[PDB]
Amino acid sequence: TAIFSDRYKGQRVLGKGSFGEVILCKDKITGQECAVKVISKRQVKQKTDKESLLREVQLLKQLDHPNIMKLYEFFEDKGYFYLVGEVYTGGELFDEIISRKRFSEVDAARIIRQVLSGITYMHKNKIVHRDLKPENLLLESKSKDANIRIIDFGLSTHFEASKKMKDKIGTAYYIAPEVLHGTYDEKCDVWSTGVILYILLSGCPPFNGANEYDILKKVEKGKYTFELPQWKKVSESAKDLIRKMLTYVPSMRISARDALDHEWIQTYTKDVPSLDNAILNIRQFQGTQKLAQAALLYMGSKLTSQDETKELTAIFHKMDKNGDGQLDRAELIEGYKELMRMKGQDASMLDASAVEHEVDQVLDAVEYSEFVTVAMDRKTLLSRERLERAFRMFDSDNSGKISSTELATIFGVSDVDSETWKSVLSEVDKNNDGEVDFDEFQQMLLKLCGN
Ligand SMILES: CC(C)(C)n1nc(Sc2cccc(Cl)c2)c2c(N)ncnc21
Repeated sequence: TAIFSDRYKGQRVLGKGSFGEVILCKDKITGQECAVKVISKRQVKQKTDKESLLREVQLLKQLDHPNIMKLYEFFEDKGYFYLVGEVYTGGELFDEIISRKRFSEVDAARIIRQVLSGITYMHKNKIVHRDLKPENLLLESKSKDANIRIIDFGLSTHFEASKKMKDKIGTAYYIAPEVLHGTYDEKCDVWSTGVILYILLSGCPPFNGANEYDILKKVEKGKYTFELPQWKKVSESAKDLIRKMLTYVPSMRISARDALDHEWIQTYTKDVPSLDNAILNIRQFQGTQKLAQAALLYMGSKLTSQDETKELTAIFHKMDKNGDGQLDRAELIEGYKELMRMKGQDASMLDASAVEHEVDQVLDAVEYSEFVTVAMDRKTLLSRERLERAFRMFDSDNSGKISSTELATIFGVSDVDSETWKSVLSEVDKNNDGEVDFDEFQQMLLKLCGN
């Protein structure tokens, strides 16, 4: 048994992924930068025993492929699992596709050839992804010709999926029908890739709906069509591959290996017009998915900040002996560390030295009542500006407003009941204009999480 904090130190928060938060860490001797996924044992349950998890981790470390994330180390303590691996800076595949001006079948074929090359390799080693989606397709670096890296391969076998809607955004579109009923094998990853290929060439999911349960209903039935006008500009071989990848019965569905030898992958990687209607639809889709996620994370961060404000105020009130409302530096460190000992250690706060630094950063700006307000506003600082940034990206015409039809789509992806947000809208919008600005939209989210 080795300790994580003795080998690695936290540098900055990279983001939130499946089963936990991702941190940019650095080796205290060699100085090698690494991405670390911190899985909380309280929030995430184990689907397998300790000996099964250690055997797969050991295998996953020895595996190597240019389109699969490299895992380096694994650590464990009383309340956490630390998966240490290679860090990628190119960002998510779909976030890059919306920034580029043109996109065609040659670009889509080059993307899916890499995804299949990685999936084929991991299938030969008896490892299944299960939760493959665009969010799990990161680009290795900030370049035009950057390789794709599939992340979280094999973690679904050992960790239970979250039931919280903030952790289930954009999952129902790509999940295979057999995974919903229980009997599934490695062919579920081909379906998930088939769905991604369908969106790359049209910009609309094949199985869609006004809410999570409606999307799963269409997926379970397994029916889709190429009746949208944008499919006329796409080739017949691209559609044939999608037909074979989105076959309902997994035994009849094409394998990852045979999908590489398909005429479409062989012809478009070894005329081709730009798919302009597809890029505009991927841009709208990505913006809608990111605003829905930012809304749920904003509502979540606000709720945790209220709980932590009252808990941190109760800790400092007990420590205040004379009752003057003031405390020393060393006292404030003991109280802030006590919050992590009671309400679970923070992802950014890797050790006691990280807490001492965070307390000093609050004291530079900032009376313990004033210290709580600043310390807790810095926790939400990322989620508040991410919501505003996501609202500005969603509002592509820069009108400053979001229509009622757009709210229904946003709240639909966030799985907020139709009658609940329409009732909350009436509490702020009393003139019924059928549209809201950012402040009004933020006020709706605050009312939805008890404010
Ligand atoms: C985009 C996001 C912040 C979510 N992210 N996700 C990953 S997944 C990962 C990161 C660390 C450990 C394991 Cl098991 C998987 C990851 C990584 N490698 N490098 C940079 N960022 C990463």
